[PDB]
Amino acid sequence: GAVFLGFLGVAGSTMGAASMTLTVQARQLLSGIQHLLQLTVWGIKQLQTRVLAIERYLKDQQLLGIWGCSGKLICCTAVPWNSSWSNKSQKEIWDNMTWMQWDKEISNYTNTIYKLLEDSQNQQESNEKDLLALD
Amino acid sequence: GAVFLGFLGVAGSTMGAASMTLTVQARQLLSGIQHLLQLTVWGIKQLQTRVLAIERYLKDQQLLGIWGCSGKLICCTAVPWNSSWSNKSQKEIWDNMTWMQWDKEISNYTNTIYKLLEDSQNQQESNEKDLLALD
Amino acid sequence: KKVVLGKKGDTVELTCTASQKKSIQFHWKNSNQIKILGNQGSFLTKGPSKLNDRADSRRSLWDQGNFPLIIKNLKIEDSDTYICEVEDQKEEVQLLVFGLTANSDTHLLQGQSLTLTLESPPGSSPSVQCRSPRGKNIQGGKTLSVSQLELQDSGTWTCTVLQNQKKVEFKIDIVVL
Amino acid sequence: GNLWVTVYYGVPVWKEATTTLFCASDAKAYDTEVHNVWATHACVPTDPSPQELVLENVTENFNMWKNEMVNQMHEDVISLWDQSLKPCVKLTPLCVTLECLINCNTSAITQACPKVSFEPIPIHYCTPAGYAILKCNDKTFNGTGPCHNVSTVQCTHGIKPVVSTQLLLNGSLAEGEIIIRSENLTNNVKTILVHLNQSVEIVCTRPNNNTRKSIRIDIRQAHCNISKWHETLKRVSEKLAEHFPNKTINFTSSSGGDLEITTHSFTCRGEFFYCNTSGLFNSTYMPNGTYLHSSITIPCRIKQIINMWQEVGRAMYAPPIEGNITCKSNITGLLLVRDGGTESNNTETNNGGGDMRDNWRSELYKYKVVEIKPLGVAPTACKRRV
Ligand SMILES: *[C@@H]1O[C@H](CO)[C@@H](O)[C@H](O)[C@H]1NC(C)=O
Ligand SMILES: *[C@@H]1O[C@H](CO)[C@@H](O)[C@H](O)[C@H]1NC(C)=O
Ligand SMILES: *[C@@H]1O[C@H](CO)[C@@H](O)[C@H](O)[C@H]1NC(C)=O
Ligand SMILES: *[C@@H]1O[C@H](CO)[C@@H](O)[C@H](O)[C@H]1NC(C)=O
Ligand SMILES: *[C@@H]1O[C@H](CO)[C@@H](O)[C@H](O)[C@H]1NC(C)=O
Ligand SMILES: *[C@@H]1O[C@H](CO)[C@@H](O)[C@H](O)[C@H]1NC(C)=O
Ligand SMILES: *[C@@H]1O[C@H](CO)[C@@H](O)[C@H](O)[C@H]1NC(C)=O
Ligand SMILES: *[C@@H]1O[C@H](CO)[C@@H](O)[C@H](O)[C@H]1NC(C)=O
Ligand SMILES: *[C@@H]1O[C@H](CO)[C@@H](O)[C@H](O)[C@H]1NC(C)=O
Ligand SMILES: *[C@@H]1O[C@H](CO)[C@@H](O)[C@H](O)[C@H]1NC(C)=O
Ligand SMILES: *[C@@H]1O[C@H](CO)[C@@H](O)[C@H](O)[C@H]1NC(C)=O
Repeated sequence: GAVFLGFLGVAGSTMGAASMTLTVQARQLLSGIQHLLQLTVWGIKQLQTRVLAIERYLKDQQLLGIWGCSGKLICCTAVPWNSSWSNKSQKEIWDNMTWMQWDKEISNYTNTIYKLLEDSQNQQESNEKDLLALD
Repeated sequence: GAVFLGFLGVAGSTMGAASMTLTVQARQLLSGIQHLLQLTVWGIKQLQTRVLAIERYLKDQQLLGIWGCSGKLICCTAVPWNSSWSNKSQKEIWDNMTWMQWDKEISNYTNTIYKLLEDSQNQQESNEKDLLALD
Repeated sequence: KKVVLGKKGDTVELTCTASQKKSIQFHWKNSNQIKILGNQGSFLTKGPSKLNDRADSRRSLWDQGNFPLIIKNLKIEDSDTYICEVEDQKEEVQLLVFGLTANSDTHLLQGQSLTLTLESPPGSSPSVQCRSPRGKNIQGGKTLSVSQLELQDSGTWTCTVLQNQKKVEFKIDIVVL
Repeated sequence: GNLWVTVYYGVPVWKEATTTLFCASDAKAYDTEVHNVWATHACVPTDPSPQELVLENVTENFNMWKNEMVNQMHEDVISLWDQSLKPCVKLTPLCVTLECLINCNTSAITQACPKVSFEPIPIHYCTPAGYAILKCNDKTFNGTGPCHNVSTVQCTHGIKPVVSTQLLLNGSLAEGEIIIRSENLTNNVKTILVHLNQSVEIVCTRPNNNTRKSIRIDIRQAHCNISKWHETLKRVSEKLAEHFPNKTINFTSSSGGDLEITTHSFTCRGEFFYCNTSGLFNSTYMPNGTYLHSSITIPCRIKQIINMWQEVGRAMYAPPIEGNITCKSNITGLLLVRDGGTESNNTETNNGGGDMRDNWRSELYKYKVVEIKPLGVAPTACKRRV
């Protein structure tokens, strides 16, 4: 995906391609089985990138936290979809609109989904207490 | 919070303030939408800090592991509180004792809570097996 | 190419075509492409230009596919090519707005003289054909003058200036006493 | 039945942003050539693993005028040029707002101005993390059109630091063929750009040959014995006609003014070679050109008091070197706009370019920087326990 990250697919490959290259990125990195006096500064600048990679990586890989699947690579949410948002089915979905040209179709619900998602997380917290109010 | 970390609130702001600045730290970093020949050594010393930030970050951000919520930013445990520990309710709690002067009130239960928490984690493991002993 | 002209005090109109006739995304942007006026869906992005205070458009017309752009209270600096990029083409208006005045302000006498000043914007090769109540066709370039100014010259003077295929009329007011 | 939502991570979705990018630039860190000096001081030796993981059937509108990555390269270059090039006495202008006396008083600024060198570096642009530099194997676009068989990179390809007007030097070339870049045919400023799919020879020599400097109380006289070329201009005209169909094809008017927009202005010895509109600017096209017919001749000579492509205002450079210079090149294309209007009857003429933001955009129509939006939304039938 051109960088240490974006590592769950290749551009132009439509959705299903990237979605499945998830597991093969896993399975491919699972087993593991001249230098100038001022190369210093290149190494240096080389450093940041990797850190920042992990940093952002977490930074929302973290805040998949309030989204209920931090750390991992694959959510499934619990919200009712609004056909007003995309109105498409997996067939054309995964095989077409090579994502970069996919999400622009929904460039606006970008935060409405975060809305509904954290909302259902709080929904779960509410039902956990409802269920615990007796035992 | 004065550093790359401690990033879920501001000092003097009592609890509720920091607790809610959690989510806005999330929402604020979500979208993203002279140099001397021996500046080398400052960059160098600048480096460590960031690594160590992530390092400690994980290092127990990791060992929220045995605490059952590693990686994330917000736990809710499963233990029965000892009114002997603080005997306060969210109202004054979150609005007062600007934490730095909050936890000193409980400077001793520091490890009793880790005790009970990892204890309830093992409690869950025990109930998982009890429940699985039939199917 | 399709020009427009102004009068240093007027407005002007600038046109944008669209075949879907549907209010699709247009943006108005000057020569080196600052954003000036833009349809963002059903909205107008007052761009970050010299014209954050002036420009506008008839808004209703968009759902027809005709997107306009006006430059109210033109001063010689609003004189610049523009561009409209509705779907796949970038229609360019070109606005070369000026104004004009005379030297005399309130006081003149009979047999005296008066002169002219036309505040053209850079890059213009106009020609000032100027008139009088007495039929004084002052034939020349910028600085039009006459050594004879009389009581019969009273009344304003229909002055005009040709800047690349067009002109626009002008007062030169004449009052005595 | 009903519809519910899923969202998940990491699903390459790269909406727009145009933020900072870092260079990949293999300097030598030894040569006094200021190109590499900057290319190491503020730029970094190269990245050895670029992975153009080619796109499948994308449809993305690599709109070449909403790519602030190009502005970023621009400002990087303007940053480069000034510690690179040393104006002896820069007479730059200023005024502070006073409605009409805006105080435009000439601000003279003195400095020190010796020579160093000039030799481009194919630098490349490198997305930050979560960012991806879409490339484009197709180059046509009309100006704004996608590409099947390209995709992402890690750092970009070489985009060199020489600057020139309508015609470059020591620079890029064109990949497949010659294509063009513009929009509406109502008034037509909309500068047009062509990338010319072959090379050309341009070479200027002057050993000494002119020891006598002045003429009255010539060394600045440079004679560029070039080549002869013409057939690339025939390809020029045939393209032009393919977009300007029913009219002949001239140039017919190089009005003039400030030397840098008209004359071939290009950087060598840090300085440039300034002639009139006499050369190669003339031919008409109805089904034949209009010129004529090794290093033979063309007279473009050097000045010293230049204008800046960077920020308005003059500059004052040094007396030149004794002689024995040479510069070759590989023209990638050309920079043109119709000398248009409404006085015209069926002859057509193109005419010129001095805005860098395209001068280095016949090389970046591909590059569209994007973040990742690896959080994605989709429908399922997924909902929780009640
Ligand atoms: C989504 O659909 C539900 C019912 O199906 C409705 O209540 C809700 O308003 C819709 N939201 C949007 C953004 O369309
Ligand atoms: C939207 O979804 C409904 C589902 O019944 C379908 O009938 C309709 O054709 C869809 N329309 C569009 C524009 O996708
Ligand atoms: C994707 O789009 C192409 C053309 O629009 C179509 O031929 C193909 O069937 C689509 N994919 C699916 C799974 O329908
Ligand atoms: C896109 O079209 C190419 C054409 O060869 C095809 O191989 C590919 O399967 C298509 N995309 C998907 C997701 O199938
Ligand atoms: C959907 O997103 C686009 C992105 O620009 C926005 O213009 C549009 O207004 C959004 N939809 C609605 C109904 O506002
Ligand atoms: C601290 O006191 C200030 C008064 O200066 C008040 O504005 C602020 O709310 C107090 N802190 C908190 C966390 O409430
Ligand atoms: C904590 O509470 C539990 C029951 O609520 C009690 O059995 C235990 O002794 C208490 N311990 C302390 C230290 O208060
Ligand atoms: C301790 O908790 C009890 C519980 O009812 C409360 O009544 C009492 O005020 C609390 N005391 C302190 C010092 O917090
Ligand atoms: C915190 O303490 C101050 C002073 O003791 C009081 O005014 C304030 O109301 C307290 N906070 C709450 C939530 O009661
Ligand atoms: C609570 O912590 C304080 C810290 O100084 C300590 O002195 C005290 O002994 C602890 N509480 C008990 C009951 O020991
Ligand atoms: C104008 O061009 C068309 C082709 O686009 C050609 O068929 C036609 O003959 C031309 N006009 C004349 C007078 O030949």
